[PDB]
Amino acid sequence: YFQSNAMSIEIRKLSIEDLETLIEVARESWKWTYAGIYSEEYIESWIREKYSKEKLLNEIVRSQSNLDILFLGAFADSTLIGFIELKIIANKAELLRLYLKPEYTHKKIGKTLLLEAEKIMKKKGILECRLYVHRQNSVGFSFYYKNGFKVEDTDGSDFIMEKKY
Repeated sequence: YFQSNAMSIEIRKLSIEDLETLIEVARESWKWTYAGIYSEEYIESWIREKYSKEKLLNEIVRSQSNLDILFLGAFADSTLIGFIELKIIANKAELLRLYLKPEYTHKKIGKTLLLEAEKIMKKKGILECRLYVHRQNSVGFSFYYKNGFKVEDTDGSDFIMEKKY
């Protein structure tokens, strides 16, 4: 059935009360996206600047205010286990990050997050979504093509991938 020791798995917008759990979960979304690339030293540092309380708060508020960010969390019985964050400029979107904790890495949850993210974007009118994926990240790359994105270019170390609606 699920193996995630929880009677419900759900997706909703992050609220300002999710802040501290989100910081922990964002900090790992990063050590995994780059565990095979940056040094221990550099990783421990870069998280400070990007996942500060103020920047994550800025992003949750902006998502909550229906402005330039969409920030959904995936929760197992009240526990945050993943998220997806997108920037919305005009009618385009950029998928900035998508993450599930290893213990809950079932492609149906990641797909649920991405799926609810598109339902919200249809209604807002976003017609196009881009994303960046490091070349070694084969799990992401695979997940992405299976859900509709194609390679548009390379940015040195990353595939720029795209999907129109």
